[PDB]
Amino acid sequence: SRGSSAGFDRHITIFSPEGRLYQVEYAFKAINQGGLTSVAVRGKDCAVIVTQKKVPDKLLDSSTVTHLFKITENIGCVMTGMTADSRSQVQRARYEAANWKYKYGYEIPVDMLCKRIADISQVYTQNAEMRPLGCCMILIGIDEEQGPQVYKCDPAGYYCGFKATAAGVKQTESTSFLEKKVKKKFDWTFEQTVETAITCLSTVLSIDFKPSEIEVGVVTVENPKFRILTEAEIDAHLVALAER
Amino acid sequence: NQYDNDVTVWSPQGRIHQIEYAMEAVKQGSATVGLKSKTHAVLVALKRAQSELAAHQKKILHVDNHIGISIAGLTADARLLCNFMRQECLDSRFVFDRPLPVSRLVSLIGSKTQIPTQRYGRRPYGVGLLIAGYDDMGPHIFQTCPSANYFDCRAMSIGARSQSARTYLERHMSEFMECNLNELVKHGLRALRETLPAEQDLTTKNVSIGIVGKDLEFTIYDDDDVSPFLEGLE
Amino acid sequence: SIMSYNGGAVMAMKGKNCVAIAADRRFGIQAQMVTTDFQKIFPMGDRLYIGLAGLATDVQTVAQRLKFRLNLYELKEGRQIKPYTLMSMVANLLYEKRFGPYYTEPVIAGLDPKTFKPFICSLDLIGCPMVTDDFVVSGTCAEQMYGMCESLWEPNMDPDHLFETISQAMLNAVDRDAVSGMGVIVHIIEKDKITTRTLKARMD
Amino acid sequence: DRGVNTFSPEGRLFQVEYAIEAIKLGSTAIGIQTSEGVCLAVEKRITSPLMEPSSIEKIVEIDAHIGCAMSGLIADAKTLIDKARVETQNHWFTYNETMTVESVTQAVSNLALQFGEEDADPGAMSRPFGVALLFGGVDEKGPQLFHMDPSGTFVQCDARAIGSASEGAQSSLQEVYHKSMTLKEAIKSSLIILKQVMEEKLNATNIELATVQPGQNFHMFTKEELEEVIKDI
Amino acid sequence: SRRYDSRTTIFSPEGRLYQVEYAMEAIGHAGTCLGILANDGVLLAAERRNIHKLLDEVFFSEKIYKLNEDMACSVAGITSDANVLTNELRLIAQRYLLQYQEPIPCEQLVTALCDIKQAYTQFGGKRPFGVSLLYIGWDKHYGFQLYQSDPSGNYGGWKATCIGNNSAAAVSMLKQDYKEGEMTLKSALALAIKVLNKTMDVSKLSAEKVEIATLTRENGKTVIRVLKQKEVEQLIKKHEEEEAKAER
Amino acid sequence: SYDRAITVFSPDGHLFQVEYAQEAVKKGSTAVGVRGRDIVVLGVEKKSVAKLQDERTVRKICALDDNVCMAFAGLTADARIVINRARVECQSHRLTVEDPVTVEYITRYIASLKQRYTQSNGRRPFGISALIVGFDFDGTPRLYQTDPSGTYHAWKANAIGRGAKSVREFLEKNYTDEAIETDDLTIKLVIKALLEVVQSGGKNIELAVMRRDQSLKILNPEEIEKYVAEIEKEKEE
Amino acid sequence: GYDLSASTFSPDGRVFQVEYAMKAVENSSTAIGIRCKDGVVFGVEKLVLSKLYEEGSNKRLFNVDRHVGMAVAGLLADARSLADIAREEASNFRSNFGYNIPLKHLADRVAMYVHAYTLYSAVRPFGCSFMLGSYSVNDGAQLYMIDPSGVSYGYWGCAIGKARQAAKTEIEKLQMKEMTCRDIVKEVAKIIYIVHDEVKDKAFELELSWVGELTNGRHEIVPKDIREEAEKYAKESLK
Amino acid sequence: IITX
Amino acid sequence: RGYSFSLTTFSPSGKLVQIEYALAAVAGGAPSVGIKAANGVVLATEKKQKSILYDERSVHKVEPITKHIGLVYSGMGPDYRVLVHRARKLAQQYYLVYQEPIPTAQLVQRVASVMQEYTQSGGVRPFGVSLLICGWNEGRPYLFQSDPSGAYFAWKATAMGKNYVNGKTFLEKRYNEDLELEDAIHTAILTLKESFEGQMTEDNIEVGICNEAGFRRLTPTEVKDYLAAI
Ligand SMILES: [Cl-]
Ligand SMILES: [Cl-]
Ligand SMILES: [Cl-]
Ligand SMILES: [Cl-]
Ligand SMILES: [Cl-]
Ligand SMILES: [Cl-]
Ligand SMILES: [Cl-]
Ligand SMILES: [Cl-]
Ligand SMILES: [Cl-]
Ligand SMILES: [Cl-]
Ligand SMILES: [Cl-]
Ligand SMILES: [Cl-]
Ligand SMILES: [Cl-]
Ligand SMILES: [Cl-]
Ligand SMILES: [Cl-]
Ligand SMILES: [Cl-]
Ligand SMILES: [Cl-]
Ligand SMILES: [K+]
Ligand SMILES: [Mg+2]
Ligand SMILES: [Mg+2]
Repeated sequence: SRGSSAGFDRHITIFSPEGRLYQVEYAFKAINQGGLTSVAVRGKDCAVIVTQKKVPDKLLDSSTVTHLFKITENIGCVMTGMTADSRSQVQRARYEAANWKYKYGYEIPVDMLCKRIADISQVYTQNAEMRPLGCCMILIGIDEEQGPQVYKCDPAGYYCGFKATAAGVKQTESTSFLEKKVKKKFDWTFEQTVETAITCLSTVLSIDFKPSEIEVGVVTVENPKFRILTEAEIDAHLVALAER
Repeated sequence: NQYDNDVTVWSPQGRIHQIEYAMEAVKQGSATVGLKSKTHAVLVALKRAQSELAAHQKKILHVDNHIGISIAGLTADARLLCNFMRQECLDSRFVFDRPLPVSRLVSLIGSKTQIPTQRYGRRPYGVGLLIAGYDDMGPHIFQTCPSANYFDCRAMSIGARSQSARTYLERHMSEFMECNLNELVKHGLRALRETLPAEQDLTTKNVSIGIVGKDLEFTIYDDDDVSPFLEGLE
Repeated sequence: SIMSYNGGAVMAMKGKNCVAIAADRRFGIQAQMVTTDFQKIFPMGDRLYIGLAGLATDVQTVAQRLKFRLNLYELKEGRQIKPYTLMSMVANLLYEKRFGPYYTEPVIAGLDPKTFKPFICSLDLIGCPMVTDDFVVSGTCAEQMYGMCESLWEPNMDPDHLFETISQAMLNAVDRDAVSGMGVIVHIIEKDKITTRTLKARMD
Repeated sequence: DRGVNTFSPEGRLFQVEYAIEAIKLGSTAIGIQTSEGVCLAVEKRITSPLMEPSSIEKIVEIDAHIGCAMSGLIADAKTLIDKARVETQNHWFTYNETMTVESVTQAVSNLALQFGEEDADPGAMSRPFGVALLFGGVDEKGPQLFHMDPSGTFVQCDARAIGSASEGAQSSLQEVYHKSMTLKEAIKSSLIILKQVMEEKLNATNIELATVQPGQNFHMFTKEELEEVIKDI
Repeated sequence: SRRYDSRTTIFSPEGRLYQVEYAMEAIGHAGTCLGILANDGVLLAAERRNIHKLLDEVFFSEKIYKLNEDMACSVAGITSDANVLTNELRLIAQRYLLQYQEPIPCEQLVTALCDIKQAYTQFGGKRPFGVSLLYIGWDKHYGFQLYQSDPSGNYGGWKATCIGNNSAAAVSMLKQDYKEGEMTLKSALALAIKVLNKTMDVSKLSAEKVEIATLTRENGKTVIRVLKQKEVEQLIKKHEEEEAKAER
Repeated sequence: SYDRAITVFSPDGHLFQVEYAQEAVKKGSTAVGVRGRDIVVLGVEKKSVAKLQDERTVRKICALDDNVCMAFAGLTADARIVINRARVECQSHRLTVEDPVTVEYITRYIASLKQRYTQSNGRRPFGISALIVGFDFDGTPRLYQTDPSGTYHAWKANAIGRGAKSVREFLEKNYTDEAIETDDLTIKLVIKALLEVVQSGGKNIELAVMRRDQSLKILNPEEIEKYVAEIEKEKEE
Repeated sequence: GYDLSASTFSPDGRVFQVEYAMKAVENSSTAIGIRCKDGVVFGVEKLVLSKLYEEGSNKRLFNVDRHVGMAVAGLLADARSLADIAREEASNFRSNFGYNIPLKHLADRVAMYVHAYTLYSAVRPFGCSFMLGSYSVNDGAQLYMIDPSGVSYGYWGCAIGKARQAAKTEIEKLQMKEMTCRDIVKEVAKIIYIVHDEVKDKAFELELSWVGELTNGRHEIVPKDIREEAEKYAKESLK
Repeated sequence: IITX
Repeated sequence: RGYSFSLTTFSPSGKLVQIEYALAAVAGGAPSVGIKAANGVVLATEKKQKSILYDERSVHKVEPITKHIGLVYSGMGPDYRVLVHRARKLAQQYYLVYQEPIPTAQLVQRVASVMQEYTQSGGVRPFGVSLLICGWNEGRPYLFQSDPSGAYFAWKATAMGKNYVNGKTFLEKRYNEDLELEDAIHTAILTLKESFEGQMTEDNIEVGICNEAGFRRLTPTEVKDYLAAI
């Protein structure tokens, strides 16, 4: 024990002597290969997802570079990690949600969609023939009774709901920032939700953004349809934050 | 080493050793030449005899009236592929009442032969073909490989010491398009003859010839039927 | 009609702390009697019996396949099956054959193996269960049997009065049906014992 | 450890090359084709006097006009022989004619590389056949002898040896054979050669001989008919 | 994938089946389990491993299983594997009963299961079951019977046998004390306790530590009973009273 | 379903899984067969003795049909499977041909079953050889032997299992017209053949006979020690 | 050994089998795609490995629908198989939904097919990268590129193969948003000639295709006379 | 078959 | 296709090490407790809930299977979700046939059987969870544990996960047979406090109870009340 190994416990998803699954652990390392960080936060009125937008090439059509995706009209997600893996996981989520609506006659709740994707990911941790997906999915939506919701699932098949959360390179630092900020707040709840998300991201990276270097998606109690902010709309928030 | 037993294992230089090894099967087969003119596609093949008393391995196969093939590599894989080609040709005549175009047949070979190069526990086809055909676009010589790639050729040679035959064919290819049939076979035979050890000569026991063209269904000449083509290599 | 091919009749009847189940003994093929001691009532436990009227082949197959399922259940669980639970088991077995059913309509009679409470029910041939507090009937002379039971049955009968009532309902019912009879058998199920009788009965 | 369909760097399937090495562990068999018929001779290789010699069968009838001599792992040969038999009978059923020697050999040879461990049925062939075969017979092309090995390659041969002593025997065959040779001469020749190469003293119990002729059906030689031929040898 | 296949169903170079052998090591470490044939019945006596103080006691036994009306078994090895096998034993017994309308003869039930176990050693690329079984029963062909099967798919009939921890020692004790054709259920019970008292040498023998089941015939019907702790304590008492006699 | 190729060729043409199955046969108890004039006899070693064993339940001589039986050496679990497959097949032949199987037919069937398990995915070979004996419709006595590779031959007499090398050597010197002129001498030849290699003679030699038409008779230990003493008191002379 | 199966992550979280497939693409000769005002143009540096091959053999430009072109680099048999997948996806799309597949959707679909071969010991990743180009009046010009991992993005300009970076820095000098297809062909031809290593590998054929207003939304080979003018312009530009 |  | 060979096999010494290693995953998991009172059962578990950012009510470790049966676990959570789903599915299959809620012991047997499958079936690893299963039927409480091998045990009281061995001896010196449920809940929470580290709120432990009325999670405000003494 303490980093011990027998047989193929580093190549396939069998247990190591400590009862670890090295291949699952390695799938988490694969999330950071993309070099990107994403942040999500919820308040009483809305839920927000913000991620980095790196366009290192002049020759990319930057409109096609996104990590924000519509799952249903009312569920948005930000993906973090390997891109093709992420896209596959988005297609699956869309299928699961559409199929739910057909069978049951109402929209999939965000927690159930996250749970279903997590449950699918779990199969890749127990069956030897495929690898986990090297990506992390954060979902936002409004629930009729519980309010705005942020959920995350990972390559281990863990999932959880959050007041705020993060993914990718500066996930730990984002978690630290968000923790320190919620304690200050009464009823441990965020209130200026878009500004918290961008400020967190800007702090942990030390970048101080332009409007074309981040992407923002929202859902609100009044406007539950998932909405991607334009460059101008993002600039309004950046300029409002710059002036105090 | 750890990268050379499975066709599904890319090497760290971006190669697949199992494919390359399959290609050696064709390099060690006996030589065959394919060439064409405006009007005809010819195949010419050296038949390897195991003993003095053995007949000599068949190297040329009828596919359809308008298509025949020359083989180099594993015989059993040659037959499996030849049978595949025969079937695609019959299907096309059954459905459309007209010959399968040669480029289309060749595409089907490519598609078919690629499949096992990507699936675990499968293997490449260990055979390369020269394909002679005639259709609406005239005469054709194609070449197919274990890698599933294929080539549309003015002329070609494959098998052992075929580099010599390739060099002869390059030397004289500008003459080919305007050749009558006899000249064109003469050229094919001369190219094949370059592959031989200096002792040895082309004989009626070791040469096989295949011819298709505008006025002529794919036909195979063996043994005493090649004598006319060998006489007057003068 | 498929159900009239072999004929036959069963009923069950509830009493105070006891139940009764009864059956004719004829095995016939249309008009022809083959045999006069054919089993239609089968033990499913010390105080729990199933009676099956209908096509004789399926009377036997259902009894046998139910036994298969019952024995496995009891070995696997801790215990003797309850009457209600046997009904659900039979129901499930017959409904599996919804689109090509067994041609039998069982009746169940027993006491609960812990409480000793009386239970009776019947099921149609695709497994619709039907529990009652008085009596159930099944077979080619069901209307005859209904006539006798609706006129004779009373609540809270003791073993001797329950025996007379079920016997009189059977004998007189089957005496108006050409293809049922050639004898009647009656089981009285009590907490402490099983009494089994064959009746003096018309043999035409 | 590697899969059964792995190519070597030289472009050969390891399993096929190894199967060809198993042929060298079998008894010697000889086939000679003359204008008057083909003969098949095979060393039985008796391992004990308690073994019944007639219960060794290394020449078999395919159809009335076709015999087959085998060498290698004999148990592997059974499904190949049965396939040849079934094929000739199917051909007869469908076309009301005898199947050619070449065509039978071809049919059998198409089984050759049909092994592997993830394309096919729940348990199909796991490995090639460790067997070489001489098909000898007569059809409208005249008397005919074909050789087939585990690669699936098959070829007509005027004379051919297979098994442990086949280099050796093949050398002697190039010496004695000519195109205008008679059948009775080819019979004598193949026993002469078997006598040389066998570990044991040749006799009428520890070999088999069979012929097929234009006139006459497949014919296994009797003890008495073998003794007659052995006298000169 | 060939790299990851441990190849559980192939011969070693000496003609051995290592997974079978390795399974038999598992069984050797499991709770001791003995079976004894008598003129008027058959018994199973087994060591309990479920002995922790806080366990609840919910089933009528730990390692004794009823298979059908006329048969029971006990097990030694992987418990979960034993549950799969005993559930299959019940199924086989009912399939036979459905078909013939008579109980499966004891040896036919054992053979049927042993063919499943054998298959796991010959094809399928799976680990075998890590279980040995002792089967007791009655049938109209051979009467009272005791069988033993193990992971190789092998079985045998025995008058007395033992599997699990200290088997060799147990079978030696039975070899000397067992009277062929002269045993009763009462003397076989005494011998069972004598054997378990020696072979549980870690440490002092208790009622909470063993399970005894008897199989007898009463009025043309087979009775299968798990002895209650009151009975087991009284049998241990009698064995300890008997070792007081053993010098004078 | 598991499709691994288990039996594959090794360099120089060996099939290692078959060879290793053959090694399992050689560790099995010795079995011997002799084909008499109008009788066939099978004898087999121990295997373990043991007073607490039920003799009946572990026999290694087994009826396939009324006119055919077999002994084996090797993995007993594997043998049971082969035996039941042959038993089924004997009944299919009777169904489609309305004759009993010839001994060769059922040998040929067992042999091809074994051969199949050396060339099929997901399976190891059977670790047994079999001595198969019986009579044909025309009265001819027959002894055949199969081994794990699927090879089969007829024998006048043979042995398989541990010490088959020495026992076959004894049979070569001792199997003569005079040693099988009568039934008691044919039975005695099998016992003498075993009594060479059998640890504590004997005791642990199970034996059985098949006569023309009369079906399988096993000998009980009372009937065996008759023959044991009758040959032991003949070897003092 | 952490690099033998696409179902195995390395301890740093990489999938080396996919990385090795990408190396096959980067060994290949260069293909480029340029989106412009009124369409998309493709060019391929097509190395000629024998003079015995016919002019046009081993095409690396394919029609995958009447409105969509495909430009490949890498292992050619893998690429052709991917062209078939693309063709079938477009065909099925039209049969189900009754109109021409939108490029982005076709790109995303084929990309998920590519992605599926990056997860399993049972299969290997494709050893090819490809560009997909189209034009229509409603959707404009579009150019996408897919790699062996299955990632798909849209581009104004793109290059794949061994001179990828050299090609990109020449493409970056063009103001392609304001240029027509008739102009861009000459600039594609020019770039191919710049990045061609004429010492290392001798003889090459230039392969050109386009789809734009001028072809009425059909993907077509650039005509012979226009190709030759572009070749000549590129040749004399090199001087 | 019973109905409702 | 999917791998058809077993990934758990026997080692030379007769151990199935993949199951032993699954047990190590369980032993490293967060602590769980089960106590069977005379009139009910309590299941309790620690939440490894770091961050104040977690929505504690968003996923639960104490889950209902039926109206009358409940689950908790120690080990890998995502593995546990698979077994919760199967348990529930198994409970309904039983209900459809028998029209009686599944007895606790029968549910435990069928779940354990699934766990056994994953120690033998092709191309999978065992579950890295142990379950504690509580239920009430035949007018009587039941507490069961099922381990990664598919072995199951009936307990009066037990502990699993980090520091379980001490947990077991804490209960060994603290449970009596005649104990009421409300008392049992108190000692369940004290058992978790032995191996806690962190200071307990109602948001980072989870408690389920099972009695004649059926199985349910305690609500945060109920747990708060029991925690006022502790
Ligand atoms: Cl819908
Ligand atoms: Cl805030
Ligand atoms: Cl060749
Ligand atoms: Cl070859
Ligand atoms: Cl190539
Ligand atoms: Cl070549
Ligand atoms: Cl059923
Ligand atoms: Cl040879
Ligand atoms: Cl039973
Ligand atoms: Cl039974
Ligand atoms: Cl079979
Ligand atoms: Cl042997
Ligand atoms: Cl590239
Ligand atoms: Cl597999
Ligand atoms: Cl669920
Ligand atoms: Cl329920
Ligand atoms: Cl709840
Ligand atoms: K996995
Ligand atoms: Mg009447
Ligand atoms: Mg009448």
